[PDB]
Parts: sequence; structure tokens; C-alpha cells
Amino acid sequence: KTAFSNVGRKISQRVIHLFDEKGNDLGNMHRANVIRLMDERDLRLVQRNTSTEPAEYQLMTGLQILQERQRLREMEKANPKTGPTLRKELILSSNIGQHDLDTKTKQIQQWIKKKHLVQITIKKGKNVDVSENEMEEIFHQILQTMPGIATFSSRPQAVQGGKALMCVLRALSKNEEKAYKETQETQERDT
Amino acid sequence: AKHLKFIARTVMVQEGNVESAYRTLNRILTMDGLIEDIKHRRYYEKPCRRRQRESYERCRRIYNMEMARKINFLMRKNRADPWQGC
Amino acid sequence: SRYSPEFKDPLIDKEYYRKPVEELTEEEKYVRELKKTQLIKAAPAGKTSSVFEDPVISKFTNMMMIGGNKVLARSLMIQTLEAVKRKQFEKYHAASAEEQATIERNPYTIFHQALKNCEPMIGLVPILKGGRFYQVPVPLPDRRRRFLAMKWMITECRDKKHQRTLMPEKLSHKLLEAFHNQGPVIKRKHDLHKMAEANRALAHYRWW
Amino acid sequence: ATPSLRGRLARFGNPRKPVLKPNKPLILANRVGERRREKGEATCITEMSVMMACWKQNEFRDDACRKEIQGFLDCAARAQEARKMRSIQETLGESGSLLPNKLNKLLQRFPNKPYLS
Amino acid sequence: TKFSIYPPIPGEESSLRWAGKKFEEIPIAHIKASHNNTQIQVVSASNEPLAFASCGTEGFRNAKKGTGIAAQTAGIAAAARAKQKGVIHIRVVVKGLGPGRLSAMHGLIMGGLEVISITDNTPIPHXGCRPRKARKL
RNA sequence: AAACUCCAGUUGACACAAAAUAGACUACGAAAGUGGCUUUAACAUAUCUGAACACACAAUAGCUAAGACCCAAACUGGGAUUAGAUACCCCACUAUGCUUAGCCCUAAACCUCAACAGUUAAAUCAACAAAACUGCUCGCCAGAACACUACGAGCCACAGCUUAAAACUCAAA
Ligand SMILES: [K+]
Ligand SMILES: [K+]
Ligand SMILES: [K+]
Ligand SMILES: [K+]
Ligand SMILES: [Mg+2]
Ligand SMILES: [Mg+2]
Ligand SMILES: [Mg+2]
Ligand SMILES: [Mg+2]
Ligand SMILES: [Mg+2]
Ligand SMILES: [Mg+2]
Ligand SMILES: [Mg+2]
Ligand SMILES: [Mg+2]
Ligand SMILES: [Mg+2]
Ligand SMILES: [Mg+2]
Ligand SMILES: [Mg+2]
Ligand SMILES: [Mg+2]
Ligand SMILES: [Mg+2]
Ligand SMILES: [Mg+2]
Ligand SMILES: [Mg+2]
Ligand SMILES: [Mg+2]
Repeated sequence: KTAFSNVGRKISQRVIHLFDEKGNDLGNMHRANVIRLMDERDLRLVQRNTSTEPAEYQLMTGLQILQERQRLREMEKANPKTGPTLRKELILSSNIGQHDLDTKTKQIQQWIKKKHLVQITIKKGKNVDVSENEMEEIFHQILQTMPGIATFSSRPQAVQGGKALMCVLRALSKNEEKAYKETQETQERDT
Repeated sequence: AKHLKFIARTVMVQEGNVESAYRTLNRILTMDGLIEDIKHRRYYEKPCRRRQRESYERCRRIYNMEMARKINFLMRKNRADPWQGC
Repeated sequence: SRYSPEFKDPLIDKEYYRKPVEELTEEEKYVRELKKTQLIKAAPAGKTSSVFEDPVISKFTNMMMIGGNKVLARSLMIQTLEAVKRKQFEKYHAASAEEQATIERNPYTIFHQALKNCEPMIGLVPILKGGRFYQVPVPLPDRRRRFLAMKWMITECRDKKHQRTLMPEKLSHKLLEAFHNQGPVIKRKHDLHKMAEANRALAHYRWW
Repeated sequence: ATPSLRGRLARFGNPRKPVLKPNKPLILANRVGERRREKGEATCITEMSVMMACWKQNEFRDDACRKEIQGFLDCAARAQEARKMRSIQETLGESGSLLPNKLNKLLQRFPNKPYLS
Repeated sequence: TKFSIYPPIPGEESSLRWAGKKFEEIPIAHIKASHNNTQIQVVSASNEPLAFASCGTEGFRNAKKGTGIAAQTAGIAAAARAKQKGVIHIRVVVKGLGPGRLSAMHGLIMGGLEVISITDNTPIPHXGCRPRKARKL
């Protein structure tokens, strides 16, 4: 995380682009000069932007730093950003029993409702001879329990030297979800 | 909170020697048992666990004081061998 | 080793031997009467009693030696010292009488000061605490500081960034840069110091 | 004075509940524990943080921090020798009351006798 | 007279003075040494705040705050703001057994302040609230 | 990381919560239990054993009802970790821990060592543990597992407790 707090007296870079408490641009200067300014004005130094090649810092009072932090948390509480998609992995066997496949199928369903990405890998069972066409049938069994909830983000693809298959599942987008409801309603009207 | 301040656990510094004052204070708090008490109070020690610890600490004291008593009793015999060669 | 543990290393120092007896202490008198009974290793074929012998340059030469080719390593060293001296004689004649006083023309003085300006005062060594290794600012012994200054100088000159420049011209140029607290070898020292400073909070992980 | 052991252990004839529950018999062994090395800690940090403070204020220019740099090197030199001095004294037992090896030879001559002969 | 580690008692007639000020008049440096942070407030004998610094206000974050050198830096910062206000001698009241318990005091001295006494005020309940359950590690 | 930011520090005011040190003491009580202060009441039996057919009790958790609420905290929610993590780690918060009035009657309720009386000699004594025994009495036990189970019966207990088998199975446990 990157926090909006006083950077301190130690500035990482030698050349620092500085701004005033009122927003006035003070230009680029050495960190030593910035330290003198902080003591002269009795203000603290904050980092406004880091992406810029010349590091951009601003002088601010303790109260001002708080007011900015209050603004930011309201911006998030009101308009929360989606979090990064978490990838959940499962490694199955070709000869997996049907009770254990239902257990892991129910687990995949809970991951899709949370809008995660589920990477499902299927390996050849121990002391078992299986074809890639049979291993690929398990994916359809897993995805058949989720008719209008999940779809293939990445389709089954041999990996690990052809020993195992691997697919990625995802939750249907809002547009894809309304399409499923539409198609389902058309079938209802037909029937 | 209701007591007078700067009396309890207060050590005066001599000739600007703050290290010796801090070591003296730390020695005071240790001997009175406050340091070990503060540490044991960071997490709740369940009574069964406290009774086991006290039993272990009391048996260790008895053993350590009895072994120390035997060392001091036998230390005089650490003198040079009076009958070397026999 | 083909020398039994009884063999002591030779002391090659004419002054140590001509020193009068009266100046000697009772301890130094005992060491001298003792060595008369000890076995002494043959003098290595590197160091001699010459007045032009410099152990630092001899060591720097060995760190430049590839595959036991001392003749070539020595040639590069003596070619570097001549290149340093000629560069300073050129800067000396082209300068004013006032600037001339500040210009050093001895390549041995430049060589030593160039390396001393690159020695890293603090180091970073991995330290295991709580089952995790941590890089940690640590003091460096005097031997290690000298070695790193040499290894950094030789490494920089062997960098492929230099295109078709001969080693005596590369090394001569880098020594004069470091002699003036400039160049990439000094930057490498500042980087190690900056990395040590940014890991100041991790100093406690050290147990010595 | 050693704490009392009368009526402290669960035994026939002792009505009260046991005060102590020793996991090992309270009988003196014929040996003492081995000297437990003290946990190590970083030293000279005070001088190390003064040198790095000057570097921070002088753009990591050693020319301005010569006095502090030398001070840090002296602390390490003194501490480096302290490694040799302590180790020598630790083996000699100059600071120890007695060495576990020396203290165990003395107990070998006067072994605890928990049995009848 | 022999040195007494016991502080002078207010209302009695002591001869000890610091810059012409009695013990009851010396400002107080309150050091709160927590396990993950160290907070230092210098106040006057009348409870007027003079300077405040913590490891968090000195640009240290997360586990670096809970270190000695971080507390030492916080002490220097509070000492600097306090010295500007006319403080030389301070009474130290430290509560907590964190890593910045002693290091925070060094920073106050390196910052130009003279410590005349050290007081521990680590809260010890005499029987109080039940602490959180032990950790399984 | 999440969480809070009417947040944090100093000072003052301020509990229906819990009871440093003393305690290296070894006491009280039938056991369960009982370690802040004060006061009142108060700790059966002038032989012993003795109720699973009774009576009175009985940690913690739990139930019903009305209250209090600092802190802790099943569950639950969030953060992290992980192949997964219904956990271990971090945060929030509830039942609950407290009081009052009734229930429930269970613990590795184990000091796994019954009560009373007596002995330290003889053979001291499988092993280990906390040395070996005598008199007397009550209670209990008789291969493992099935089984803190089934059924019956009793109970303010209704997913409960108490008592408690058999068939099949094994040559061990
Ligand atoms: K109490
Ligand atoms: K106690
Ligand atoms: K029972
Ligand atoms: K038990
Ligand atoms: Mg992962
Ligand atoms: Mg045991
Ligand atoms: Mg009776
Ligand atoms: Mg009960
Ligand atoms: Mg209750
Ligand atoms: Mg809470
Ligand atoms: Mg509650
Ligand atoms: Mg209460
Ligand atoms: Mg019990
Ligand atoms: Mg029993
Ligand atoms: Mg009985
Ligand atoms: Mg008896
Ligand atoms: Mg049976
Ligand atoms: Mg049961
Ligand atoms: Mg039942
Ligand atoms: Mg029934």
C-alpha cells in the first residue's frame, strides 16, 4: 500500500520537485534544501505523485494532511474500486471419486459467486490410463452445474508436456448474463 | 491515577549518566517482579496454565537452591590434591 | 602444503635485521634468538628486498592475472603506471604555475589514493534471524575493504561497455577518475553505502 | 533457605492435595547444565547511525564525514578485538564462577546417593 | 551531600536545582513504548504540550516503526522541537516495554536535552481487564 | 493487508468487570472449590464402616426470564496464507463469561492411589510410578471390540443425562 503521510526528513531521491502548501509550484530542488524549507516554514512533506520521473512532493500542515486523507476515504467508501481478481487453483485427478468431485464443485461455485478466476488442472490418475478426451469431460461436468453462472475464461489446453489439461473459469459478465436470461426466456416462450 | 506522581518507579540521574539510571530502574522493576508480570500479562494465561507454570517455577527454585547449596559446600574441596602420587 | 607446520614464513625486511641490539626490547631479543632455531620457508618468487617493491601493486597485479599469466599481468600493470604518469606530465606542462602545485605526477601516489577513495566503509552481509536471512549493514574489516576496492576497479575495466580500448588505457583512466572522487567505481561505493543506509532499520538483526 | 518440601508432593499419608507436580524427581543430579551462550546483538550501531546520518546530510560524500567515518571504524576495531578478548576469558573462566567441566569433576567426587548401600 | 536516587518530595525544602528550577517545575517527556510504535510527548510542568513525535510521524511504516533506530529518530525530532521552546532538562516518564523504550531516551539526549530522572509508568492492573487469548505459533 | 481516523498523546472526572505484590506461604472446605477490604452469621458427629432403593451438593459449558456491559470471546463477517484453509495469523462483533430467579447434573470431577485402625520386621520388591505391608468394612472389576451404543425405566432434562446389554467379529487387545 501507499499511504498519504509525512515522508519525513529523509527523502529517497536527491532531486525533488516541490510544491507549496497553497499549491504554488516551487520547482525542482535538492533534498537538503527541502529539509531547510520544512524547518523554516514548520511544515511536513508529503508525496503527491510518484509516477512522474521528477519526484513530486508537496509541503503541507498536519491539519491539511488529515483533510486530504479524509477526502480520499470518502471517495473510496462512496465509489469503491473493484479489487484485483484473485486466482484460485485446483488440481484434480482423472479417477477422482464422485463424492470428492461434488465437494470441489461446490467449492468452485463459491469462488465464482465471489467473482474469482478458477484455474482447474486435471492430471492422469495414479496407475490409470486415460485419454485427453475423457479428462476434458470433467470440465464440462463441473461447468454443467453452473449453467448461467460460469463460463470458460480459457478453454481446456494440454500442458505439462501433455500429461494434464488446464482451463480457467470465470463469472459471466452482466452483458453475458442478460443474454443467457434472454435466450432462456425465448425458449420458454417457444415452449 | 489517584496517587502522587514522580514517586513510584522513579530514579534520579547522576552526573548526566542516564545509562546507569536506566539500568538501576530496570534492575528495580526486575527484582520486584514487574517486568516478568508485564510480559505474562500481554496474553491471558489460563488458570490451569498459570498453576502449571508456578509449580514448575517453584520446583526449579528448590532444585536450583539445593544444587547451589551443594556447590558451595563442596567448593572448599577444589583445592590441590594433597596426596598426589598415592 | 609440502611444508611441515614447523616451517615459519620468511621475514624479508633489511631494516629489521640492521636494527642495533641496544634498541631491542627483552621481548624482541627473545624473538630473534628463537628464529635461529626455527625452520624458515623459502622466499616466494614474487616479493624481494627491492626498494621499488610495493605489496599493493603486486596484489592488484595478481587479481588481474588470468590463468597464471603473470608476465602479461605485470606488463599491463607497468603499462598502466606509465600511462598514468604520461597523462599527468601532459596535464602538468599545459597548466599554470599555480595549478601545477596541485597536480600529482607520481603514479604510485595516484594508484594508492585512487583505491583508498573506493574502499567501502560499511558492508552488507546476509544474517539469519528467526529462520530468515536478512541483508544487514555491517562493519567491514580492513582486509575486506581493500579487496573490494581492487575487485571493483578490475571488474569495471573488464566490463564489455568499453569497446576495443586496451586495459592500460581503461585502467589508467579509471584510476585518475577515482583519484578525483569520480567515475563508476566511486558510484558503486555510494550505492553500497546507500543500500546500507536504506537497511539501517535492519541493523538489529546482526548478532555480533 | 530452600523452600520447604514437607507435604508438597502427592504421597501416601499426605492428606492435602499436592502443592507441586514435578515432571522430574526432585533429586540432585551429579552434573550441572552447560554454559548457555548469550544471544548475540548488534554493536556499534550508535556510531554506525552517526556516520550514516552525515552521509544523508552530505550527499554520501565521505570528504565531509571523515571524523564520523573514522569513529565508526574505531568502534568496530575495538569491538572486533572484544570478540577475541571475551572468548579468551570465557574459556579461561576469568569471569565465570567456575567452569561446568570444573564444577562437574568436583561433583563426580561427591555423587548424590539416592539409594542405600 | 551524598547522592539520592529518590526524587525530591514536593513541599519539602530541597537544595537541588536545574537552571534555577525545582524538580516540580521541570518539563516532562512522556514516552509510550508500544510493541509496534513509539510515541513521545514533551509537556510542561503545567501540562502544556511542547512537542510531539512518533515513529509514524517520522516517516517509518509498519514493522520498521517497531525498532530501536526508529524510536531514536522520533526522540531526536521531539527534542528539536522542544529545545526551540526553551527546554533543556526533562523528566522522562516511560510506559511500555517496546523496543523504543530506551532508544527513545537516547534520541532525546542526542537532541540536546538533559534527562534528570527516569520514571516507569507501565500500566500493571492489580487483578483489571482480561487480555486477549494466547497465540498458537 | 483489512480496520479506525468525532483518531492518538497529556491531564481531570469516572464500573453491576477482574481481584499485582504478599504466596520461596501450604492454609480452609465433604468434594466441587476458595488468595482485594470490612462486618454479621458460621465451619456436623465424645467408637468406626455404611444408602446406585434415598437426601443434600457438585468446575466449565448449556437452557429459561429480567438486567448490567469495561474487557475477553464460540459463531459469523472481513484481511492474509495455501493446491485448497470451512483452520493455524490479523481486525470487527454476537451468544457466553457477570448479577438476580429457576433449571441442567456433566469433567483427565485424576493427587486415576476408598474409609477407619496399625506396622516398618520378616520374603523389601514383576516393571514403571508416589517404598512394602497388616486388620476391618463398603464400593467396584472378570479378553478385546461392538459400547460414554440399542431397548427398557427414571428425570423441570426433548439433538439431554443416569443405569446399560445382546447378535455378528477377532486371537488377540
Ligand atoms: K488484588
Ligand atoms: K503468586
Ligand atoms: K465421572
Ligand atoms: K490428574
Ligand atoms: Mg495462490
Ligand atoms: Mg510425568
Ligand atoms: Mg458414616
Ligand atoms: Mg453445576
Ligand atoms: Mg450461566
Ligand atoms: Mg473486544
Ligand atoms: Mg456480550
Ligand atoms: Mg464481580
Ligand atoms: Mg479438579
Ligand atoms: Mg475415578
Ligand atoms: Mg467409603
Ligand atoms: Mg492409615
Ligand atoms: Mg469385557
Ligand atoms: Mg459422556
Ligand atoms: Mg445414551
Ligand atoms: Mg431411550
